[PDB]
Amino acid sequence: PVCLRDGKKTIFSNIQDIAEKLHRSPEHLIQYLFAELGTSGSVDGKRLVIKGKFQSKQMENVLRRYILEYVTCKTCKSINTELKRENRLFFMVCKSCGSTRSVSS
Amino acid sequence: GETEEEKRKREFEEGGGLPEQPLNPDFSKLNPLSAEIINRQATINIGTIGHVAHGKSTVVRAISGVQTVRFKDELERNITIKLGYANAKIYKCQEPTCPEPDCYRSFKSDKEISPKCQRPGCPGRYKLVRHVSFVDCPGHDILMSTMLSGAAVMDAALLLIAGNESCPQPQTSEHLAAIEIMKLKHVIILQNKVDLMREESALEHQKSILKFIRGTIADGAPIVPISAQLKYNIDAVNEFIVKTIPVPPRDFMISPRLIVIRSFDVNKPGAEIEDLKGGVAGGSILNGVFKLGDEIEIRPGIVTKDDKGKIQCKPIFSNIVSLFAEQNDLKFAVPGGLIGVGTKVDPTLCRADRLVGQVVGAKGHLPNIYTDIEINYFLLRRLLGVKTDGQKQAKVRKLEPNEVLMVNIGSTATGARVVAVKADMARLQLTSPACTEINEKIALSRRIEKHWRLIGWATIKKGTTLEPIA
Amino acid sequence: SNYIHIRIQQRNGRKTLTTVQGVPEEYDLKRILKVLKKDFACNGNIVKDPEMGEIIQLQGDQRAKVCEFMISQLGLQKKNIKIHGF
Amino acid sequence: TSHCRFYENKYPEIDDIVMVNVQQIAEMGAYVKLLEYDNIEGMILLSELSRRRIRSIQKLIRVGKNDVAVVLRVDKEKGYIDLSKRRVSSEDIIKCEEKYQKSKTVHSILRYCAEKFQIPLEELYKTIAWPLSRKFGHAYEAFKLSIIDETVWEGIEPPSKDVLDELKNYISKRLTPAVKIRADVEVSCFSYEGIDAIKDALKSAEDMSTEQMQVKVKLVAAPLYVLTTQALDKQKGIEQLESAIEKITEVITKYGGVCNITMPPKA
RNA sequence: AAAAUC
RNA sequence: AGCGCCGUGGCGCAGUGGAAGCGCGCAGGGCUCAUAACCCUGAUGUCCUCGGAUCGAAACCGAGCGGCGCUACCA
Ligand SMILES: Nc1nc2c(ncn2[C@@H]2O[C@H](COP(=O)(O)OP(=O)(O)CP(=O)(O)O)[C@@H](O)[C@H]2O)c(=O)[nH]1
Ligand SMILES: [Mg+2]
Ligand SMILES: [Zn+2]
Repeated sequence: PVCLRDGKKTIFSNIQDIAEKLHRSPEHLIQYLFAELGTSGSVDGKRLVIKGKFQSKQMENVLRRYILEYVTCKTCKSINTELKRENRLFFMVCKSCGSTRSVSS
Repeated sequence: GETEEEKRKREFEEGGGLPEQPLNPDFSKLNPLSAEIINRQATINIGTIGHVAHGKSTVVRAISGVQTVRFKDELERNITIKLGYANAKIYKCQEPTCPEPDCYRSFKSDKEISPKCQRPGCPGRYKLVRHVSFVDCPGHDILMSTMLSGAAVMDAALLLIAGNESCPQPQTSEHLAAIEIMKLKHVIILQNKVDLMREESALEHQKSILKFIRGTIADGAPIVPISAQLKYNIDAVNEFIVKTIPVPPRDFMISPRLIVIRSFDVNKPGAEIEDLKGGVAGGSILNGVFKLGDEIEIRPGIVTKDDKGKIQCKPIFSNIVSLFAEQNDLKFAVPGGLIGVGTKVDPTLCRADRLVGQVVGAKGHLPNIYTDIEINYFLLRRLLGVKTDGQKQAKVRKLEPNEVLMVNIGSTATGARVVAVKADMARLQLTSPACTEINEKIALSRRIEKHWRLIGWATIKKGTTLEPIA
Repeated sequence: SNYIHIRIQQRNGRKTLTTVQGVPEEYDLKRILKVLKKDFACNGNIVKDPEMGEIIQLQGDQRAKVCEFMISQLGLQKKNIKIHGF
Repeated sequence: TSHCRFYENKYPEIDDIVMVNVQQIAEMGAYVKLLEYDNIEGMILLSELSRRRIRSIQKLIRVGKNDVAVVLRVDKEKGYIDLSKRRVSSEDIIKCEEKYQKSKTVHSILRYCAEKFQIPLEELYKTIAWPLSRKFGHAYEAFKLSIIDETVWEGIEPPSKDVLDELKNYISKRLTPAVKIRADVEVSCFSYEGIDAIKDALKSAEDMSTEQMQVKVKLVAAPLYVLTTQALDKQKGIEQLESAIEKITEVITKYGGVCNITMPPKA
């Protein structure tokens, strides 16, 4: 994770690659990040820019938490899951295994 | 360039579709393997058991393809309370050329009599050897009433074990033992996690499981490596089901009866109530056929407590409007299956978990409700379902008077109070009524660690009856 | 659900304030503020914030210490509670 | 043209509270136009301008916006009005803005009438608005009572009957307020026959529906039956739903079951 | 009045 | 599946029927030695999309969408 510190501003010009390599839609990742952290930041076209004093360790640990609880299967070693909505909630479904497990917080 | 719907419709019309059952066929020549029965109704109830978070519904979805409706927005994810019903049809390939392991195939119950073989290069047509109903019993350590009700419903079993986890799972042993309590022995062992295991590790797991099932009553239990995710070794499961499990004895020479396990209210919202349907009780029919249009009575029914604390029980009389045994309404019913008997019962009797584990009889018979029941009980040596980190798994104690014990009499889940304890017999007072028809094999669970833990088995030998008031 | 985390708000002259957001109701709050005050020697507030919840504001900059109180008073998890650098 | 005031007189009375549009401040205060009396410029000086001292001489006073002011003096000789912003109570500001929006609504309606009819608004107010503000004390209440009672237009000479037709059309399009009354009932049946009981009870319930008051008892769940009714007067729906309660309880006393209520008729 | 830092 | 709430300019409330509101932010400036506090200045919208009465609508309605809330898994 590449975290650009510019005075009062915290920039992630690489969050697009994070979304692509983790097979996750960007807006879901932003929703997760701002449910974890208490900020409201903007997106420029590809890069997530926020106004705060945030360290790189926090970004790394939130990425690892997102990987463990959302991205990779909690019963198998697979990323092949993606985001769907089964009655209205987010219900994760996989592609290599297809198991029905869902985490929404 | 045909669309998928057109190809499916062509295969359906080629195969004959689903012929309507005759309204009143000769029932003296009608076996559970007849075409009018086999193509449109289940005759064998096979149920899946396993420990928590294993994929019990996923394996059945792999076999059948119909979802269990994991509902309630909280049971979506962790555990279900009500059972998971499913229908699959066992079709064998009639051409000897294709391999015997791959000859079999379980399809959905929407399929026709003769679907073509999907194997690349096989022009043979599939023959329906049997259609089986599926029962999924939740395996959580607080919800065991539903598992014992299902076990009373059960006819065949499928046990599931995980690979990467610890070999001695207490809950799988609990499910197994509960199955052998209910006069059930056709149990097939399934290892689900083989994909995330190595060549050697699965061998030690199978050795440990083989040593595990050595002293229990069931001995000849085949072991199947499956994948609820890769969806392979399904035809082997079907072959083992057809070969190892024959039909338990069931014919039309016994009086009709019903054991309702679920409540279903047909109240499709939004539309005008000038067009509604009947209230449906989902129940297993272990004996006695039913035909379109009958007069029946739920024996426990209305349970009221008058101004003195005494119990009054009024059977719920109802005319049967429909019998949703399968996707299309049937003219009759076949014992050894789950059928939704839709009667004129008000849907609020079927709204919530109200018609859960109750006994129902056709007119012309009077199943007797009982308040105090004499019971002959046998117990196991030690508690089951409890994890002990290497110290003498807890031993089952002996009963004591005036205590609440969850006495699952078949499907009926009651909290009974023990009035007296003897060497092998005890007297139970039921705050919730139960009706005794023939034997109604009982299971018992005791509160030792907060939640219930099964202890042993029992049989009804006597009882103190109550006269129903019409 | 009901995740727990602590934040730091700075002030003039290096002085700092600490906030734990979300507190289980199994143990009451005044009985906990009493023993927060002694073990911390810092002023504390059970403040109401809409759509946020009851917050035990404390003075100073202490995170391992509020955590060390949490491990003993009611918290038995040490997994849901999150520590923020800021 | 749009010039006439909403009230009766031309120059303000004493100690009355109105709402003013700010236009300009030079050195003594804001001499700004009125939007409740006749259009005239009144002076709000600084020590009569802010409850707070004067720290933000640009914030609390906004050039081109309306805020509540109070009449302190009226020189009914040449042109002068004295107004103050501080001398308005915290509760009073709400009634002041209520009256201002009242005036603006009636002014907009009559301005639509004048723009469509090319009649000066002075004649529209003189021939109509002031007699209604004399008979009822207000012209808005008079429009509201015209909706339910035409007799408010008796005794007043309109400039033209087509103006009356257009204004009644406009007030019917705008000032129209069919109150939605919902009740919900719990069928708690345990008896033998309850579905035909529900069918015929709801058939009777829908039978009493009138051409003007229509009832469709809908379903949201097995026990929860919702009765939705529209009441043109708010008093007929409650009687309809009480009659329905009678019908369902009478039907259920004979079949054997029981029907309980959660929410009786409430708008 | 409220006064903060240093 | 059914009925209630909502649709920013970054966030919330307000008007809903003369056509772009305020505060919170954000950015800059001023106050000063210097930080807060305080005082000025901005730059962002078919206030979700499609139709309709209407000189006119973002506002009044509706024919659909997205997200919340309850009934409750509704054979
Ligand atoms: N590795 C692996 N994970 C699986 C498989 N099937 C299901 N899972 C995963 O494990 C969990 C169990 O699946 P689920 O169907 O929810 O469990 P269950 O067997 O219904 C739970 P209970 O035993 O209490 O009734 C899910 O989170 C799912 O993602 C499988 O074949 N392999
Ligand atoms: Mg299940
Ligand atoms: Zn997976």
